[PDB]
Amino acid sequence: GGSTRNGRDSEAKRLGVKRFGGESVLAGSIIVRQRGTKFHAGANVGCGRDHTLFAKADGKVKFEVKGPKNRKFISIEAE
Amino acid sequence: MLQPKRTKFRKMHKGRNRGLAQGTDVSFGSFGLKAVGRGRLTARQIEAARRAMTRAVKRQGKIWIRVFPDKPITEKPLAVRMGKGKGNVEYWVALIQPGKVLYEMDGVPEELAREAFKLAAAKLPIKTTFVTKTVM
Amino acid sequence: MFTINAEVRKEQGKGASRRLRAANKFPAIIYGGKEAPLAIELDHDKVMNMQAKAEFYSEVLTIVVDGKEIKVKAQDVQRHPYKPKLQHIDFVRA
RNA sequence: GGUUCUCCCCGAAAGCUAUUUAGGUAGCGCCUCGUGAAUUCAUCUCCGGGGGUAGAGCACUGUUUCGGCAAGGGGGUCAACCCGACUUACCAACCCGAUGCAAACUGCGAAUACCGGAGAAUGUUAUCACGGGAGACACACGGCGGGUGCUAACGUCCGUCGUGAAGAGGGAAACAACCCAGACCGCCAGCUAAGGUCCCAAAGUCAUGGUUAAGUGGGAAACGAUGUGGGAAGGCCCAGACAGCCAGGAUGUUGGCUUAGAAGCAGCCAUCAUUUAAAGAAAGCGUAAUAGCUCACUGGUCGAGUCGGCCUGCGCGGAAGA
RNA sequence: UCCUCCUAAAGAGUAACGGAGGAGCACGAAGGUUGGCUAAUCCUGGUCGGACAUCAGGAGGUUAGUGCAAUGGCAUAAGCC
RNA sequence: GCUCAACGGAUAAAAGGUACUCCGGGGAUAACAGGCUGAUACCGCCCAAGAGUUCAUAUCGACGGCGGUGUUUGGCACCUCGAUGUCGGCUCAUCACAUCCUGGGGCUGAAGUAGGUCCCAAGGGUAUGGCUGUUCGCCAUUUAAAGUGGUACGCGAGCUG
RNA sequence: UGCCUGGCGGCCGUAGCGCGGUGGUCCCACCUGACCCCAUGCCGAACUCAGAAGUGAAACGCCGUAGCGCCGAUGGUAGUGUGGGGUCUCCCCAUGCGAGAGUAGGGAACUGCCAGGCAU
Ligand SMILES: [Mg+2]
Ligand SMILES: [Mg+2]
Ligand SMILES: [Mg+2]
Ligand SMILES: [Mg+2]
Ligand SMILES: [Mg+2]
Ligand SMILES: [Mg+2]
Ligand SMILES: [Mg+2]
Ligand SMILES: [Mg+2]
Ligand SMILES: [Mg+2]
Ligand SMILES: [Mg+2]
Ligand SMILES: [Mg+2]
Ligand SMILES: [Mg+2]
Ligand SMILES: [Mg+2]
Ligand SMILES: [Mg+2]
Ligand SMILES: [Mg+2]
Ligand SMILES: [Mg+2]
Ligand SMILES: [Mg+2]
Ligand SMILES: [Mg+2]
Ligand SMILES: [Mg+2]
Ligand SMILES: [Mg+2]
Ligand SMILES: [Mg+2]
Ligand SMILES: [Mg+2]
Ligand SMILES: [Mg+2]
Ligand SMILES: [Mg+2]
Ligand SMILES: [Mg+2]
Ligand SMILES: [Mg+2]
Ligand SMILES: [Mg+2]
Ligand SMILES: [Mg+2]
Ligand SMILES: [Mg+2]
Ligand SMILES: [Mg+2]
Ligand SMILES: [Mg+2]
Ligand SMILES: [Mg+2]
Ligand SMILES: [Mg+2]
Ligand SMILES: [Mg+2]
Ligand SMILES: [Mg+2]
Ligand SMILES: [Mg+2]
Ligand SMILES: [Mg+2]
Ligand SMILES: [Mg+2]
Ligand SMILES: [Mg+2]
Ligand SMILES: [Mg+2]
Ligand SMILES: [Mg+2]
Ligand SMILES: [Mg+2]
Ligand SMILES: [Mg+2]
Ligand SMILES: [Mg+2]
Ligand SMILES: [Mg+2]
Ligand SMILES: [Mg+2]
Repeated sequence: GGSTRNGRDSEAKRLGVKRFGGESVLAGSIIVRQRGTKFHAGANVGCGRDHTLFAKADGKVKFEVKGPKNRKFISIEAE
Repeated sequence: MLQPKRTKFRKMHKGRNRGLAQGTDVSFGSFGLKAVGRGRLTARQIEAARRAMTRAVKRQGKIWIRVFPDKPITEKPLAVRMGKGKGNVEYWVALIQPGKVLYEMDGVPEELAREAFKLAAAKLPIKTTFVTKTVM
Repeated sequence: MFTINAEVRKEQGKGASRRLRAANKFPAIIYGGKEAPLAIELDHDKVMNMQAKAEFYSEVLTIVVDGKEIKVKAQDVQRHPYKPKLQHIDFVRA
């Protein structure tokens, strides 16, 4: 017989994009869950404790790449 | 036998050797032996072929071994059950794709090169073929 | 000297290229200058015979396409990975 | 383990979580019935967004080869005791120029998968919510991307679809997982798919051009050999291509040798030089060794086809079990 | 028991007695605000002082750093006063 | 106020043997067998550094590779736990040919007698005793040999233990 | 209306480095000195508060340079969603989607507000 190590693992946190862009959201709705600030907060977008982007106003979610470093920003178009 | 001096990890997945070759032309010497089939060459086979070609040419030139064994192949010990972790590392192989150049040389004449590669190819499972460098 | 009687490629694509290669031919491209690139279809054996000569990649070549002779140079060539075959050839218009 | 009369309609699972739990149970995922509900849901077309998996690459993290720049060492050829003249079938930091590999590498990057917005057409609302009732948490095979194993198992573990489970028929001899195709009933009706049309066994001994001589068809590899057609490309050409055969085939020279006599059949080196009309101190060779023959190299007869390397289909040997 | 990477097939999730590592804490400051600041490495000169410190200049731009293992981020700095 | 860490935690409070065992079940799950694969096992073949006075093939053959059988050791748990008795010994044989002898040939580093290797060929034959329960093996003496395997590692509704 | 300068933005790797030398009548920088009121955990190295003696020397900005970094076609290749196949550890065809790298080439940024100084 024998024994083997490294048999441990961790539970997934279900990260990723939730609204996927182009959807109609409400105030306080969570858009993306992530560890690091891969997507930065834009217009009417707040940053959570764990870098979660929540919309502060109902409207449309838009993905764009702005900034000097070509960073992705989430924008809330209040149409 | 040649193998990497150190690696980040000891064990690797089996993987699949599908696709085409990357280095398909001789860029160092003038004559080359290149694999035409598909398989996995081992360090022992590479060393045997290198020794055969070296003793055939009497080291009257240069030899280039394009491929390098870097994939650790592990086998479980005999008479043991399934599971209980992954088997210990056994040897090292190099994934081979069709059209990839295996050995390169120069200086020696065409007859000597073809008579040396002819006996150096029998030490490898994968069928090989002889080519000469061209202008692009 | 190195004259190649070419034609005009009717359809382009992976399937068209495979059919051309199976029909003892191979596609090629002539680009450069200001004129639009021209896709041509060449016979395999005759071009394979000239490829052995070292002058093919050094001196100018004449391509006759529907009677219009064009001076081109063998810019780049793609060959079969493990077979004496020609996949695709580029020609700079000069 | 067993659970007894009939018919009609609908109809799954062997999955997740927890469990002194793993062959039980509870909730959910899946099923049935009833009540309500919105263009609710599904297919297709257009539009917006996320990728970071194939593939590709070495800008980063690891690995690796040959070159230049180099410090140079290790048996020196040579002194043979020298500074070592010098490279001694060796190794050798960065820097540049190329060549590869990576599930825990990505300066890049698809198809598909998934969400949302708009639109026609179709589908017995197929969609959602609640309540009554269950059943079930032993799955297997094949296709696809994989871990593990030996890219071994009718082996095992994951994700999608199909199949059976819960499914009759036709085809592959039989053969749940392959292919075609979804059995309301009855027919001495026709058509077709898989699959065939010489007889078992039903329908081409059909038509048009080729390959096969092995019964290949109707088991298998590395390799090997003028089987046989095809495709080009080569060289030798009436200035006579190749094999018969008629013949020559020399000297200084029994070449320094090494010895065994060595003169080619024991040897490192030599096949230097007269005529070369032609002319190998000779490749075979009997042999104590020569003393002999032949061929290499040629010109005497011929008289139209040859010489050997690739891309190709079939075929041959490797092929030995009760 | 919990967390990080891959297998995990470019949304989420996804198994094995698979491959690799950690966690059962610390901090009244290691938190809040304001103001200010930008390394690792290497080269040159210089008294001890050295393959190494403390200094002055230059090459380089995050190849440093995160209280911790790993992943994703940090220049407006999440890095340092 | 609980390393209830067996961490969705039985109770504040818990170790072993049974071959003296028994009950309900499983081939859902093992041991002997049969099936599947062949890592390992046996055998065959491919190229050639050489050994062999020079000389690679008369005999071998390193560094390497490709295969056949199921044939030992191995993996799965697919039939069997509402029963398939497995070691060895006696009698009884069949089949395979990868042939021990006999039979017919090739090569030979085959002078002869007597040898090495390879091909075809299964028609026939192919030990007696001491040791230990033997298979295996050692020894003593013969023969041409006392050949290798499968048959539920053959055969206990043919026999012992 | 045209020259260049300043401030705020869009666009954030054809928008950035290297080389050549120009700019001051304006604006900016260098700079003078500093008890204040402020400052260095030491120094006006940085903030500043009082200004114009000089300079464009460093910067800043502008014009050309193909030495770089980059943007990168057409064609070809790899991959594949569906269906159908072979000799099935992998590959073929009918179909659409079609990469990465490397060629041809492009290239020494455009553009919106006011705020002045210039000729008109
Ligand atoms: Mg296609
Ligand atoms: Mg139904
Ligand atoms: Mg139970
Ligand atoms: Mg209902
Ligand atoms: Mg996916
Ligand atoms: Mg219900
Ligand atoms: Mg219910
Ligand atoms: Mg369960
Ligand atoms: Mg259960
Ligand atoms: Mg069951
Ligand atoms: Mg299952
Ligand atoms: Mg499956
Ligand atoms: Mg599979
Ligand atoms: Mg399998
Ligand atoms: Mg099972
Ligand atoms: Mg059942
Ligand atoms: Mg059926
Ligand atoms: Mg059937
Ligand atoms: Mg009919
Ligand atoms: Mg028909
Ligand atoms: Mg048909
Ligand atoms: Mg058919
Ligand atoms: Mg048929
Ligand atoms: Mg027929
Ligand atoms: Mg009939
Ligand atoms: Mg055949
Ligand atoms: Mg055969
Ligand atoms: Mg995912
Ligand atoms: Mg701050
Ligand atoms: Mg308590
Ligand atoms: Mg418990
Ligand atoms: Mg019992
Ligand atoms: Mg069963
Ligand atoms: Mg068994
Ligand atoms: Mg059985
Ligand atoms: Mg020898
Ligand atoms: Mg027998
Ligand atoms: Mg025989
Ligand atoms: Mg008999
Ligand atoms: Mg007879
Ligand atoms: Mg027996
Ligand atoms: Mg019986
Ligand atoms: Mg200046
Ligand atoms: Mg293209
Ligand atoms: Mg491209
Ligand atoms: Mg490009």
